[PDB]
Amino acid sequence: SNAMEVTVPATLNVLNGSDARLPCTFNSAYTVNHKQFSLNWTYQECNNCSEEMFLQFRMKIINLKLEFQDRVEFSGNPSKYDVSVMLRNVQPEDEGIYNCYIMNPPDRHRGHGKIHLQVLM
Repeated sequence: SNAMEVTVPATLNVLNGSDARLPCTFNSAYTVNHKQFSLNWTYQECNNCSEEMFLQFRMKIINLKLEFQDRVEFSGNPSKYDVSVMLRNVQPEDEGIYNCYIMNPPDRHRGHGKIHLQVLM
């Protein structure tokens, strides 16, 4: 009621070289209008580190192709309240914080999910 519920794993542990699905779903009393829905995914190397946007939904998916190489993919379905992303062939440098920011107009509250991705040997 006082915020948009966003469900993500607080910590996600993935083996080096495997594919990492970053799950993110949300709740809203309004359906998802692709002409107004907003999604931003950002990455940080560390807690205090600058955020780097790497994927957006604005009318459609925009993959910013950050020099992640071409390993980021969208893995969700906005109309089904799923905004997950996929990081293929995870590398040690992918360790860090992944933020999902969600707006579903006319729902007032913005959602925020935060995942700490850790890369195992």
